[PDB]
Amino acid sequence: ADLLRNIDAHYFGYLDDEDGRLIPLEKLIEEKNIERINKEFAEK
Amino acid sequence: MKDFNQRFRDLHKLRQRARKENHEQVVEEDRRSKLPKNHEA
Amino acid sequence: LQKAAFRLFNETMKEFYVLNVSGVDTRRALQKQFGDMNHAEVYRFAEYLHLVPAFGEDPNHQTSLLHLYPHQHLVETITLHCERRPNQLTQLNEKPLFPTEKVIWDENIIPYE
Amino acid sequence: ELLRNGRDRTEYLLVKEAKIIAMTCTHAALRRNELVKLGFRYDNIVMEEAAQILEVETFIPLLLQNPQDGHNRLKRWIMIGDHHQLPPVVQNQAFQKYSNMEQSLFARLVRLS
Amino acid sequence: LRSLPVTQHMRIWTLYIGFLTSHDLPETTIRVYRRYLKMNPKAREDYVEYLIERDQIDEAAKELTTLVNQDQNVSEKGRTAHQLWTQLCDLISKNPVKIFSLNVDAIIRQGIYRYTDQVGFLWCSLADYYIRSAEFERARDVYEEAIAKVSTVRDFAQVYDAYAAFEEREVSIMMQEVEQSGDPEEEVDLEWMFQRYQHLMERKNELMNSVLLRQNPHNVGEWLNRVNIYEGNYNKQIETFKEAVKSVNPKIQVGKVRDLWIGLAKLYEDNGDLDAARKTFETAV
Amino acid sequence: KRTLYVGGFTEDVTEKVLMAAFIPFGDVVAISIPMDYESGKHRGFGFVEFDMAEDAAMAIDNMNESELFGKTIRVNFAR
Repeated sequence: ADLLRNIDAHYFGYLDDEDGRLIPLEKLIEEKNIERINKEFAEK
Repeated sequence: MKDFNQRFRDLHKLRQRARKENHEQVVEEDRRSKLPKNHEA
Repeated sequence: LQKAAFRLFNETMKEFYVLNVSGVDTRRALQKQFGDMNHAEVYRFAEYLHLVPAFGEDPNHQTSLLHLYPHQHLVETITLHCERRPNQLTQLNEKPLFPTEKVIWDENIIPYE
Repeated sequence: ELLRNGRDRTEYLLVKEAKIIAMTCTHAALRRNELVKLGFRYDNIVMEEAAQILEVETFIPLLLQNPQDGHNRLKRWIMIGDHHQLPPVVQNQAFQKYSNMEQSLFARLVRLS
Repeated sequence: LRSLPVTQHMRIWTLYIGFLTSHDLPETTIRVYRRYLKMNPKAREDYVEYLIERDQIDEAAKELTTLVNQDQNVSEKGRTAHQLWTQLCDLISKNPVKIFSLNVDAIIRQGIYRYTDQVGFLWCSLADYYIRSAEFERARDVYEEAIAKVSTVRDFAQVYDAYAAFEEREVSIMMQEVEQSGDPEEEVDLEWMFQRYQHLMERKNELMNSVLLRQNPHNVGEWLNRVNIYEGNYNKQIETFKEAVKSVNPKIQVGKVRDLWIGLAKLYEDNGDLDAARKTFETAV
Repeated sequence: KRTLYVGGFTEDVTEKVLMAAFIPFGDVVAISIPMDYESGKHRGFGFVEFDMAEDAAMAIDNMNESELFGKTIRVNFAR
């Protein structure tokens, strides 16, 4: 096809992890999910 | 101050007049645009 | 500047204060407005701009100030002070980067060699 | 093994594998747009022969990477050279002598003490 | 993705994006989506729809420009470039405080050069962009330029109606400010607004007629309306005759130029400037 | 649906190699590779029959275009 000439080191994510500022934001959403599943499981 | 309110009332009236008059000029153009270029000949 | 023309100059600057700024700040628009204004009134407007010494009340001092700053001198200074600057980046981005024959050879402009 | 096109293998090498990248100041000017697009990142400039590089071509290597924030990420700039040896070879007489384009950035910073 | 063949990644991406877009993770999702679009560029329309829903307006605009620069005959959602570009101005011009990366004004004027059906709308779109930005003096400049560059009555009627309504809004706000404040210098700023507003109404006849004199300035009838519009401004009547009688070409004239020459001479003659009246008869011949 | 057409494998791929490649997505009970009698080699294609159509769907969706020996093997519905 013609996607193969467009796949590169960016596609595999070699060039997208020097920043790292995502992790604190992800942590915030992650803990609310943990409480949310705990609350849904609390009535089961 | 009521002076300003009286003046502002006339300007809005005048704006509304101009609102209508513009539409008269637009509809006129449509016939002229519809009318062919040869019409003058 | 238009707000001040509405207070202070009013009858003499009726076009300046009543138009939009782009109708008012071009070099032609400033030269038209202040070229047609009375000389003592252009000076007062320059005096408001802090371009010229205070005109005061003594008619003799006044005459020296009007003589020291003549009409066309005020209009040019007011124009230079008030006119819209060109944004050089817009003119810069309009140019090509490659030189053409008119730029590679520019004989009367290149005694530089 | 994942990147099988020959081009991508060099782009991975250029941006991730290499720690010391060596490039003439001429070539750094050509490749800038590519390097910025590739997300090329570098923390230290070392320059040698810095007194022979033009002021312009010395500056461009500072900006072969995007700023990651409101500020740059370059940590070291080492200039090695000798201003008592010859300047960059600007060859128009006026642009050499009048506009002082014969001054390299190394020589300029030395004159700044 | 690294582990599986690239041809199996569609079975992964539909989960990876589906997981991410279920959460309020815009900064992460952006970086993942722009990776995904290297392998599946068709999904860029859905990426835009995601960005709008997450209020990533500045990124939604950039991706819309990529869809417009990809000049498809039709997109993967059935939208042509003339539809996708219309979205770009609706998204841009209504969001001035947020659209910070694109040169908004350079887009909208470049539309007007290209979308001649709706020039009267786009001038309001460009002016309204500045009004939402509270740059009221740039808003005036766009309207006052538009009135000078619009070239049909149909398009002028929109712009002038909008500009008059815009002026009335500012006067209404400012008038209430004085009615609450009572400050004497604020009232001077109010009366200044009234001179501005009243002057724009006074220009209505002149500006309307000027538009017709850019459709076909061989229309000597509209130069005679132009003269009458300055009725009582003896100088500008003469000035616009001297414009009129040089601008018209007789060969395709509507009406005829002899009405101007005799009319101008009559105007001088009526005012007793008989030497100028004669002079205009001389130049007429 | 339960019968797959298999295509695109290299000359190294024997029937057990496909058996090792296809039982990843369900029970495979036979594979057949028609051999070209003129060349003495296979034509690069083979059939797979599954006991379940769901398994065959998890075997098309996850073997079609999968890489075997570095070549993209094609797996598809026999028409």
